[PDB]
Amino acid sequence: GFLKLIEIENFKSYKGRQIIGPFQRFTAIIGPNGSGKSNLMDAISFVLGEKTSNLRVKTLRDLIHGAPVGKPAANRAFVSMVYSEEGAEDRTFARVIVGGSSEYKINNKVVQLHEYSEELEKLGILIKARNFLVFQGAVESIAMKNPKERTALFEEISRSGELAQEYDKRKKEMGSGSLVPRGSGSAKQAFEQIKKERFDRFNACFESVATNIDEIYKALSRNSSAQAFLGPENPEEPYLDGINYNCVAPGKRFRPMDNLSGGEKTVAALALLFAIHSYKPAPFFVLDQIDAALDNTNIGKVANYIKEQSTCNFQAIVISLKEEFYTKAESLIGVYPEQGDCVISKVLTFDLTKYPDAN
Amino acid sequence: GAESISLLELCRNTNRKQAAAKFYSFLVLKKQQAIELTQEEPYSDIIATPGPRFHGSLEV
Ligand SMILES: Nc1ncnc2c1ncn2[C@@H]1O[C@H](COP(=O)(O)OP(=O)(O)OP(O)(O)=S)[C@@H](O)[C@H]1O
Ligand SMILES: [Mg+2]
Repeated sequence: GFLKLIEIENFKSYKGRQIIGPFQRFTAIIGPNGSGKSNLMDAISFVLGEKTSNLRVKTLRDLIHGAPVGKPAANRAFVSMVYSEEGAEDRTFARVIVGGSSEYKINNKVVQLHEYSEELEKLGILIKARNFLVFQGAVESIAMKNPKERTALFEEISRSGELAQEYDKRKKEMGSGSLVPRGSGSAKQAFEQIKKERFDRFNACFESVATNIDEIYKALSRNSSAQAFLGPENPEEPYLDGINYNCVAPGKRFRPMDNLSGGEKTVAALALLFAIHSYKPAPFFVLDQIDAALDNTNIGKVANYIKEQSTCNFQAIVISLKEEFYTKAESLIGVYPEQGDCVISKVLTFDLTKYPDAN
Repeated sequence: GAESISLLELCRNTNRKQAAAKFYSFLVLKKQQAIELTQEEPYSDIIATPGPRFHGSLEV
């Protein structure tokens, strides 16, 4: 499905009730400095169950408009997402700040955060993995991440990590931690069994991503000389060690990784992001200024990949400072400030498809 | 000398990049309080009227 629109009321700088969108398959959010683009990023995170600790505040009520100067405009606020699916009625997911607590709703019916997150998971929205959100200043670290942190991501998405606790317990029960592990019979077989379950869960995800990432890193760079390899440091027990990620930049010779430019790191990171999507597709990506280190050649290639993917596979919501990128979107959401006690954010919508992308 | 400016009218017979720049300039001009902006509903025309701060070079 797709995110049809966001509705926001008194959330951070978004004073009053505002409709954000409707979104097209490729929509760019733009606006002058400090107008409130990030705050919109946070509103999406918020309605998707993100923790208050990650929303740039210290307590929930600070998300209410006017809190940072002691002028809260209401005792309540909300963000609501209208999720759409062909052949299906619209579904509305809302998170409301009431008192000092969050209330979760699906089609205006109260649900607990557990059911809320379970419902979003069934759509491909993983609140914990967060593989559909790339925050400002973070796209590069996705390709420079430590191998062991890459494994943690695969354990979360694959659910193999749900088996880790029992794995460790059985490993120690069969002799692990002794000077000479004597693994005999029943305890050894119980460990081999959980080992195999964890292996199977992990590889059902990792194999799919590893065998799809090369074509995507090609189709991203659109050159046959580019190559992408995902390999486990421990092939027998991949979940135990790191996942190595190496690339051959397009048209160039191999250079490690951490040696690459910010731009090449970006394309490699997006390659990994879209390869994860090929296994467990999310309905939409929200990408905050991922074009910051991209030159114009790579901007075109990333934008073209999105466009040739926004019809069928997924929807893309990007926040961009670079006209080279956002002029390739179908429509623009422009954020602007209104004068007041604190910053007030409002938005305009502009359809770019009315105009020839030519001369 | 106009009472109001229609973004869609300004963007008639422009290409995508020019149109996007005019749209972005409305956002900047509103931040500068050179204009007030109205948009009736999402994706309708965007109408600018004089804002509470003077601005030079508004014929551009
Ligand atoms: N509850 C709130 N009420 C009013 N303003 C808020 C609230 N929470 C955050 N803000 C303001 O949001 C403004 C910045 O929000 P952002 O979304 O980060 O703007 P921005 O356009 O992304 O700025 P950049 O990325 O540095 S150019 C700050 O001035 C905050 O004071
Ligand atoms: Mg920002």
